[PDB]
Amino acid sequence: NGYTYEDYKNTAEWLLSHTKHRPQVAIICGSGLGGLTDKLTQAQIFDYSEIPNFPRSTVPGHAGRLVFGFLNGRACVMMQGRFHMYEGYPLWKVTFPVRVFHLLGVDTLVVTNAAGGLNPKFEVGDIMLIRDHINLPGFSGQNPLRGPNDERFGDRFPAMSDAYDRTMRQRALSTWKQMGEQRELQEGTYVMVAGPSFETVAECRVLQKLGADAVGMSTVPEVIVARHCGLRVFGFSLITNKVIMDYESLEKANHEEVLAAGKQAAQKLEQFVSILMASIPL
Amino acid sequence: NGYTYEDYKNTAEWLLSHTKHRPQVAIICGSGLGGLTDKLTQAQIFDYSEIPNFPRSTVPGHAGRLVFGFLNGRACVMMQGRFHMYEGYPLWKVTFPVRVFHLLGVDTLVVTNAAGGLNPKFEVGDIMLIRDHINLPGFSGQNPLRGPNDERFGDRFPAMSDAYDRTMRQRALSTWKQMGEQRELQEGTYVMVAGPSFETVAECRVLQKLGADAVGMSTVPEVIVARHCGLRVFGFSLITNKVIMDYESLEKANHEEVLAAGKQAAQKLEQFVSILMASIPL
Amino acid sequence: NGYTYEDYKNTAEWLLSHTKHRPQVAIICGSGLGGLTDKLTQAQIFDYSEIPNFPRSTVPGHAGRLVFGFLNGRACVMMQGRFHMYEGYPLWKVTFPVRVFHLLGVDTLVVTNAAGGLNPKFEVGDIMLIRDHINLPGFSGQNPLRGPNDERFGDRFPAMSDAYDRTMRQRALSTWKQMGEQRELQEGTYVMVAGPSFETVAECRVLQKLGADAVGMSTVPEVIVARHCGLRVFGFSLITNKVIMDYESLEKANHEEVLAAGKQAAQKLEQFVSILMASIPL
Ligand SMILES: O=c1[nH]cnc2c(C[N@@H+]3C[C@H](CO)[C@@H](O)C3)c[nH]c12
Ligand SMILES: O=c1[nH]cnc2c(C[N@@H+]3C[C@H](CO)[C@@H](O)C3)c[nH]c12
Ligand SMILES: O=c1[nH]cnc2c(C[N@@H+]3C[C@H](CO)[C@@H](O)C3)c[nH]c12
Repeated sequence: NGYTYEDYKNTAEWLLSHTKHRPQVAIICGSGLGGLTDKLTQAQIFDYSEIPNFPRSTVPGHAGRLVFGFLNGRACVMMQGRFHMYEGYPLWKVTFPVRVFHLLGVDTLVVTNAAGGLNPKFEVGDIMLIRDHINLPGFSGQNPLRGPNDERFGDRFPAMSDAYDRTMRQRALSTWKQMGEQRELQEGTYVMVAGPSFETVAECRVLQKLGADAVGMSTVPEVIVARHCGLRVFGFSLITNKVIMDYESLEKANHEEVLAAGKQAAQKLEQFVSILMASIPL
Repeated sequence: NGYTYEDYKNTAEWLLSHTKHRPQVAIICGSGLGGLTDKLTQAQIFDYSEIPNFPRSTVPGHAGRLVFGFLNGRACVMMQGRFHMYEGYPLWKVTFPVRVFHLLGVDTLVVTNAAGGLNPKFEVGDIMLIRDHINLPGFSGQNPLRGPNDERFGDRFPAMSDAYDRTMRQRALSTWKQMGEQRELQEGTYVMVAGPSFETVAECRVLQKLGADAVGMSTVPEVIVARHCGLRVFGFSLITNKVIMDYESLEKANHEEVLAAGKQAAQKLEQFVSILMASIPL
Repeated sequence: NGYTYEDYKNTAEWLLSHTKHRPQVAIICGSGLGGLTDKLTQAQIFDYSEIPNFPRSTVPGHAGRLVFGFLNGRACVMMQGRFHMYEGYPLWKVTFPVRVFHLLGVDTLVVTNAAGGLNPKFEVGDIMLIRDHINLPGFSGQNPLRGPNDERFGDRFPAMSDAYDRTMRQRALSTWKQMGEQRELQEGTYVMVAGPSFETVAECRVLQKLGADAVGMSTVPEVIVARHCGLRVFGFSLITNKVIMDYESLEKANHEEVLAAGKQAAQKLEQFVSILMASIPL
């Protein structure tokens, strides 16, 4: 890890003194879910590039910013654009924001992402609540906590079986009932793979066999660091596509489709997250 | 990745100006399959050591060369000796040749390798056509595309479900029928593991459960980079041994046997590849 | 690998000339199993910090020492405190001791560790004999042998199917019978995961499906290097806890419990190892 405790502190103190905003809930917007930033009131923007020690974006779209403000009663801080392992960032960089959020006073982390559907019941447009995750990179050594542990953040061996807040998931099923939607709020296990290339058929079959319902290349690391911090964690995935499971199919997974699905099912998530804010304690 | 686009370009331009040969098909010879180089006509050799930016071989046999020429009508370029992750090379080095081939004008990549049999039907000597692969290293982060993506080569999120050319596999089943062989042309999923040590029984059982038919420690990376390039991909494995699946057995997997199997079933592959060249378009 | 053959040699020669002790059996004490060092007679201690080229401990407890001496007839060398991948050490550092032991004249390696139970029959306190292992980090590239192979230590492609000495496991079942214990000596497959965070429910389910009986974040690397050396290998795990397999449970895996289980079932292992020494040849 190239960051010392002081680096986290310095980044927090800098932000704290550059905004009157004191966020309680940190929200990490997934792919095509950055619209959430529009609903924040008294929205103050910060380009990642101007924040000390922040991993400087590469060239996806060169748009990486932190937006503080209020979302339906809650003082938030939103990450529009997240860092992925496939871009070359080590996990201690990818999850650097999470630790900053913690020293800023945040106690809740909401993570969202786009994902391929492994569970055959899922349909494009669906919203899967994350009850658990399978951290494939972590089994091999790619765990954001690798390296010496700093007592100030958490313990050497944090548990993850209770990573996704039971309460918040129940309250989300409610908020969705109040939404009065045709499709029900899906729920399942999110498996993380590094990517960036998409899975082959044999691979989708493996991920299915392992018991995963959705697959993506992010989130798990932020969640582990969050939990290591003491943060309350709640999150969901937007099934942007059904991963190919047979060799007869003549369709391929593509960034085009994923962005399109994020485009249409857009505002639906935005409502759900905004309304969900009320369900979050303080 | 320690290579810039220019490095690939410089290596291509260098080769291009050191040979009148303009290959269309790149062939990566697996272990004990390097004999294929003998059939090339007007064969021009290049030691890896003399090619700019090429990963310099270590000490397997210190023999690593690029052979240009013609193989049954097709202008080829053969890699006799390939780079493996277990030797310490990062994947961006292992797959460096593939990108060079592309800038040289190659549009087809034929990859061959030796492998352990996971599918109990397979027998030593068998030839498994690769219909799909399971990229275990990739799930964890060891994917040759990790790091910033260069638009000039391909897209950020290339698909792999269609990685192994459907057409070429069918035409291979034909060419094998014309071969009039006792044993049929096997076909299945190749699982890549880093090695270098051989699998334990519990591990073979895992690889079996995942649905893999053959296991090796190469290929998948070259295939991913190839596909990322736009290359047509076709390849096969020579089952050099049946991986141990029970604890009663008193036999161990060894490099001795693998080389021996490659030695006898040698020329059989050489015919198949040479004849297969005619099946490859232009 | 940052170590040259000479570094191993220099460390061996240094130890050899700083102790009259010439160990035959190397013992790696797992978590809360370091008590084994108490039974050594004519016990000579060496802090890792004073041994040339030894990975210098971080801050777990700052206690990392090598203890030479005799354990029930056998000239031993015990590692009290082992190096783990999750601390940031690359595997060539983690397993550095093993190669030193070999050049010191050791021909047997006994490895012990604490582990979570995956097999539902296992109970806290149980002692699982290791018949085989699943090396998840290794499939991805995290194998201690990665990098050039030094002929002087072993071969490029060592086998692991016969890694855990058949004979010694049988003799251990005997020694346990002579122990006259209520519970029988368990036996099974140890799966290694990098950690440091504990598994989630979905993950435990995966490890179960793969056929693992116990899970930990060590051992496999030392075993692979040992086997690569020619060392006889025998080892066991102390089931310090039953990993959570259902979402209804309200208990979490914690370092507290693991240490406690190691605390009570302590001396039981110490007897077993001490008595087992007699079963080890020479
Ligand atoms: O089929 C899939 N496999 C793996 N990840 C995704 C995702 C998630 N994100 C979306 C994004 C690519 O379009 C990349 O960062 C991965 C959507 N569909 C799939
Ligand atoms: O049983 C096996 N397990 C994993 N790989 C192989 C291979 C493939 N190559 C062959 C070569 C070792 O002999 C090394 O580079 C791996 C053949 N048999 C097996
Ligand atoms: O449930 C478990 N999962 C993974 N490893 C362990 C272990 C083994 N060691 C014990 C130690 C943590 O308490 C750390 O180095 C891992 C005990 N229980 C479990």
